[PDB]
Amino acid sequence: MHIPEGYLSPQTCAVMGAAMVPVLTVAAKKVNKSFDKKDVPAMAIGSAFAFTIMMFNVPIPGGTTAHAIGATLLATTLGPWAASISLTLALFIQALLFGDGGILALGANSFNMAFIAPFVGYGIYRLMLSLKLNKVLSSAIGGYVGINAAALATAIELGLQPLLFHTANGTPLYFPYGLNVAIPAMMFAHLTVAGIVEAVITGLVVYYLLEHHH
Ligand code: NI
Repeated sequence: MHIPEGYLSPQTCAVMGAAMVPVLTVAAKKVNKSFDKKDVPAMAIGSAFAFTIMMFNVPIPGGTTAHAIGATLLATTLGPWAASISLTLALFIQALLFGDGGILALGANSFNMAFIAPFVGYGIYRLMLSLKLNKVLSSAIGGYVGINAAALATAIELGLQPLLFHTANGTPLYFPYGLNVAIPAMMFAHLTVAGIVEAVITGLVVYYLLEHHH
């Protein structure tokens, strides 16, 4: 779902960046209060894992790309605040060193994949636990819903571009396809393929973590 440079207007990039700053600020404060130094390697490993998983992606006509993220996996293991930091680090490295996701689009991409995905997934996870579903199942379902919520946010940010930013002749200045195109394209991919991969990876890793070794 990473939005490349030039897909969102500078105004949209600025708004999303402004939304993500308070999120990361709170995250830093929360982590500083609850984490000690010996928990840092877990955040780093989580960040490297998400980074790696996202590198396996396919193009979506009418959208951007589809791939798993590991957002709910990180939220359930590290907590959602630490997850937002680990996930943002991964996106930062992708944008700056690999050209994957635009640099000015970092606010938008982190808002989607490092805030919406882990927090929605975590919330759904907690909901499923309260219904007495086991942690493996609860995390997988949370993973599915979280990544789809992030895909929906991505599609909405994209689809608003031709509506909000066009020439006097009606030509889109940035992403050229509206909500009618972006939503079905991004959601079809994430509801059927990317979401299932996300759910399976999440449940698999949670299962083995809980089993402690095997
Ligand atoms: Ni992406």
